[PDB]
Amino acid sequence: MRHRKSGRQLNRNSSHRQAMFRNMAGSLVRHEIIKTTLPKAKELRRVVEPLITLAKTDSVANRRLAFARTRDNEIVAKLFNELGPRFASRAGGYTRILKCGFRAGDNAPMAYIELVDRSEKAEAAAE
Amino acid sequence: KVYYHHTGHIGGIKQATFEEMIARRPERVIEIAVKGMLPKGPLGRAMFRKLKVYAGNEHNHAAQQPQVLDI
Amino acid sequence: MIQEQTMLNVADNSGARRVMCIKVLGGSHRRYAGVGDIIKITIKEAIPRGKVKKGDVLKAVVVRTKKGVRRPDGSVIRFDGNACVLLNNNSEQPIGTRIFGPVTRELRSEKFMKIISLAPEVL
Amino acid sequence: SNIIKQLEQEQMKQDVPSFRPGDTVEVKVWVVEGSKKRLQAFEGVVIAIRNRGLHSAFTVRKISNGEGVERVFQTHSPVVDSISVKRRGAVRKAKLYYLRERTGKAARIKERLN
Amino acid sequence: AVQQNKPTRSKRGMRRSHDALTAVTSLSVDKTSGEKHLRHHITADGYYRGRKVIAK
Amino acid sequence: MIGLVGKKVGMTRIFTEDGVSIPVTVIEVEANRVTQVKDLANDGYRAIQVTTGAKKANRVTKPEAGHFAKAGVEAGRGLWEFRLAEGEEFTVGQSISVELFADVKKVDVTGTSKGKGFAGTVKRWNFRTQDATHGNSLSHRVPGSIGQNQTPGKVFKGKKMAGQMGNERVTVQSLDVVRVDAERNLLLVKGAVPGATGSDLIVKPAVKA
RNA sequence: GAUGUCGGCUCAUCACAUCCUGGGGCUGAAGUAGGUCCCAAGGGUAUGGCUGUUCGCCAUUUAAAGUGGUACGCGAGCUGGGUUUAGAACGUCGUGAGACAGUUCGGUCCCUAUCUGCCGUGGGCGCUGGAGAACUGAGGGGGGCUGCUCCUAGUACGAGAGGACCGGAGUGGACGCAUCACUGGUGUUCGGGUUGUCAUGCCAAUGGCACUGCCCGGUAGCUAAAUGCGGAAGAGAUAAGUGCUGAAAGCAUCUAAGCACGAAACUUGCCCCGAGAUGAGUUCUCCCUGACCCUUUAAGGGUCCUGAAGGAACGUUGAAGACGACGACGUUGAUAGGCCGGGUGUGUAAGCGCAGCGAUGCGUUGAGCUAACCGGUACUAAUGAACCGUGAGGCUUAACCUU
RNA sequence: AAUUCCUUGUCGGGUAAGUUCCGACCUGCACGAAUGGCGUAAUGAUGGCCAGGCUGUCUCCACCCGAGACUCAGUGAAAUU
RNA sequence: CACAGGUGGUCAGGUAGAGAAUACCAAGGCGCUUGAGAGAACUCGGGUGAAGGAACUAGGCAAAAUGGUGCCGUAACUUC
RNA sequence: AGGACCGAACCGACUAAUGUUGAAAAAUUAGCGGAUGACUUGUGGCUGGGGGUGAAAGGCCAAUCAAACCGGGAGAUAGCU
RNA sequence: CCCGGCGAGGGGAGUGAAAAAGAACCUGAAACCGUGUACGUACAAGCAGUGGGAGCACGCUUAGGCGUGUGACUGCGUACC
Repeated sequence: MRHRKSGRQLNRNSSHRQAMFRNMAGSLVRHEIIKTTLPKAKELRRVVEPLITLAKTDSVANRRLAFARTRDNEIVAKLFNELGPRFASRAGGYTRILKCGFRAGDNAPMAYIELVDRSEKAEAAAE
Repeated sequence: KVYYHHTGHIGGIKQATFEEMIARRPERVIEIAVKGMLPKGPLGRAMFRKLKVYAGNEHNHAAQQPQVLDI
Repeated sequence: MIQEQTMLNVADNSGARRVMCIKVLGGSHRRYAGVGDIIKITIKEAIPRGKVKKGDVLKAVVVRTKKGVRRPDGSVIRFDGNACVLLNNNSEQPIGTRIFGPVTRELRSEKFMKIISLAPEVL
Repeated sequence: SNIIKQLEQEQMKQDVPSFRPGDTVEVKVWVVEGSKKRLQAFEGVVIAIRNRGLHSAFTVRKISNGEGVERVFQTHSPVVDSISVKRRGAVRKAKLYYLRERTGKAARIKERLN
Repeated sequence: AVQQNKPTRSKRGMRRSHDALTAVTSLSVDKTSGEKHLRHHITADGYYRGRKVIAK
Repeated sequence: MIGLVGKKVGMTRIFTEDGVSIPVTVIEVEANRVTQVKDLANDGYRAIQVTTGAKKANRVTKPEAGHFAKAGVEAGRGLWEFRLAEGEEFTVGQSISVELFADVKKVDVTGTSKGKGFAGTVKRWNFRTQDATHGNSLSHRVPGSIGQNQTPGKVFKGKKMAGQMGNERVTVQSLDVVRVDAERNLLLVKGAVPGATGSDLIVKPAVKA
């Protein structure tokens, strides 16, 4: 049915959806490139782009917020100092999902996630 | 002659007036009168597919030049 | 009332404490009431100098609904409880001379010239 | 077209007094009745946020005396006569629901000051 | 439930006829290269619209 | 006489002078742009083909495109046609809009049906929910038996069971027009229009006496 | 070698010997009303208690509380409660074991749908070249009920009290359908508050987790407990029935010839799916007007050249939905996420200044943060290729092309 | 009457109500003093009746989350015949 | 059967709390192996409710509801 | 002191939801009672089938009980299918 | 010697009388699942059999209206113990 709706709940309870998204985004800011399922990859896109939005300008509350949604120290140092001025000049679409194919372990439809200006990348293998 | 049938709905036996058979699909008085003279299911479908009546006196086998027949 | 049975509060000086709805009025093959419905009450208590006594069967009207009440602009007056003033069982208008608790502003008509114009509260 | 949810903003009136939750106010209205036009008032505390485009209303709770009553007066209603702001009281909530059963000295909040 | 009789082997085959694996309608190649594709997804060399994907 | 293909666009509780409010549904009126206006000059056929609307229609097929190209040239939304009465129609630049509703008190309303997903078992037919207790066999909700016994030995036709809607029309018939309002182009109808919001409709003047 | 029982709900279905509106005779029927009374399956046809339970008794609704069948509808649905009740024990009887159509206490039904039906849905083929678009009606169902009072109408008629229908009318009740603004409901995709431990090096502050931790508000959607509302004017063929004109029977007579009238049923009108209607439909809109080798040739087989219109896979995904199909639509693109203006939410964002006995509050901040809906923005991802589809497409009478 | 062939006894009470429950009567089933009687506090995962707390079991149903169904991938039974 | 079954002895850290109730947690064990997706019926688990308050059913009944400590105030019956 | 109590650990399972081609030898989740005792209970031992042993259900006696298991009688017998 | 992860399984090359004896190897049914051909299945129905039979492949038909196999279609028609 699902009429006049949007967006996604995927595979579990709010705490798991929050915890998984923290895991997956915490891993994004350090690894630059990830792969996940297409519904999941969209929720990842939708989590990270508002964190970048807070980070365009320095502002102690917008730094506090960024530390509240993803409470890891590696992302808040990367945000604002490195990653703030980089995406400063766009207003939405700081990242793109590239529809890479199906999942090898079963078949769940998958996307690679890749920053908008990302051109430097590891050439090392993935499984 | 009120053509009793029970297609699948609603309380009552069902029917259609004698006037329906002439006012609407005007062939139908002769058609479901010769119908009952043909054998069981399939063969009676194979015999039937040769008869046509139309609405009446506007017939369209002009080019075939039809053999007239008196009863 | 809304279910079969349904006890509610007494709203007039005719009896005392609580009273039990026996039927909804103002139709049949009804399980549920609207807001503007006329209720049927039996008295399970009464007061010795009231208009009535225990186990007399009467007609009545709603003066509060805990669900809330509406008609002219569709905006509700929503109350803290269900409440009923008894009518006369055949000749209409309330039986009691006093109201107890709040009232609506939808009862403001020729046929209630006694019961919404009183002073004790919520005028 | 572009009208969907837009028609709520178009209808919405602009000559409407400013507000915060717990603001007390007074709705004056008519009784209308059988042969006579007379007026009448209600004062108390507003228990709820308004702003519903055209459907915007003052949701007063009286809760002064007696048992609790909430009254909803629609702002756009032609039989609404006059609106004074009066006192501007505090709650630090969108809603005042915990004061429903208490009617004794509950609708008389203070000016909030600096 | 159960069944009446052991059913004929033509039945078992009609019952599977819509559930059979369906044709791919040919394949893709790149509009701008001689590299092979996977249709409207990205190859092992990142090829669809360049960049890079899938460095395994 | 024909219908107006509308759009479901708005719903409003609107005030009137008398201290009474009317829930109403708001249909934006577009003008009919004719295609060819087909008449019974040719065969036994009588209906007038209308496009009330437009789309970007960058992906459409050539049999659909030449159809708008001979019409009112508006890359049309789609093709609707209507049976008609009271003589043949004025065939060019005809532009049927708010005037159709100037004397019409009550309308039929021909929907695009209702788009409620599955609709289906128990809900669509508003049946009871079985007891949720008592250790009822692998069963907390069931619709009820669809036949009787061997004596008929079947399930009769037209029973309320399962399925999706199939999105046909659904006509309420003879619900009131409150008002028509020109130059702003608002047709206020008092009852509901079928489907969710943003849907297309036909609102055609009533058939019924 | 299993055709297996009672009562009720949900869900039903069929017979009319009709509960009621409706049309009509008689009346010891003035009119009214009732007594008597025929046609009629079309439609509506109430609830709580005690008991295993229909029926009962009692309280109660409405204008109203129907008639009959269905493995005495429906345990590969439900209560399996009673009925067998093994155990116990009351009451009862016999030396006793054990019993009771007297009784009291709790205590068990199992089957994933093969063929078959039903409802919803796709796949394969065919309507004579192909493709896409609207669409007509052969056919077959939906809706069909029924109170109230105003007028009609205080009038015919009657001693007097009194005194009706059709039609217009608003409105209730049942029934049916849509719907989400209004009023509630929920809203693990939005905001806030808060207990505890564990954590951000540590605190001020803040965060993982505890059923969505607990708790209060909540958009859009969806939804009834809320919302709008048909239930129809008119037509034919009639029924019972009033006749006229008239015979069987010089006449008389509702009838037989003849002609006016006479019900919601029935043929319809109002609603909807519908050309596989093989007797295969019209009408609109697009496009393809090359060649040889061989055989049973209205033709088929095989090949070079070569395939439009269109389609499908695939793709993001929807105001469409199990899957599909349907639909927007793939840079020609607002499809979807970000992001910006706007709908509608919440309750004053971290830091800092300041007051205070500290918790904490207050000015910066009517703050900040914000989901589905609506419009923008190409910021971003949908190579947008190849492929299936082909070169104008039957015989034969009549009509036409020098025919 | 946890007992009554008749019988759902009669009447009062509770009650929207009362075949059950409780009290009184005899027009007394086959009641009746160790398969004991009258009567009682404590005690029970112990029965019936009542109104109130409270609750989606229901009136009357709506929506959310998740594993199955269902979608995609893997492996792959059974009652029966 | 790596069966949500059954099974004796010993040792004993934290906040609130009566404690070894019970939410979490220090050392430690350890992911009871299909997954992801659909915001379909429905089945099972898990969550909520306007107004009523078992009215559903032979039958309150697992969800939901009682529950702790300090203090006032405290019934008919009692072998206290 | 206590054949007392609310209650884990420890043991049971009155009732309720579910399960019933379950994960299950009625287990699970929630209400619930024994645990300061006629409780919970480890080790070693014993009585042998109309026989044992029973605070009683004609209970339990090697995943089992109103008739255990095996080896001979045995090709019981069948008036019967 | 070919294929594949070092795998499993098969083939080629080469052995023997024989692998249509390839290591579970004796020749080898029937159930069993699948290929290839003919001809059939979209005016189309029930014990699937009997009777009538267009059509179509093969048999120099020895052409003398046939044989073989299939078979649109359809008259008639109720398994065995």
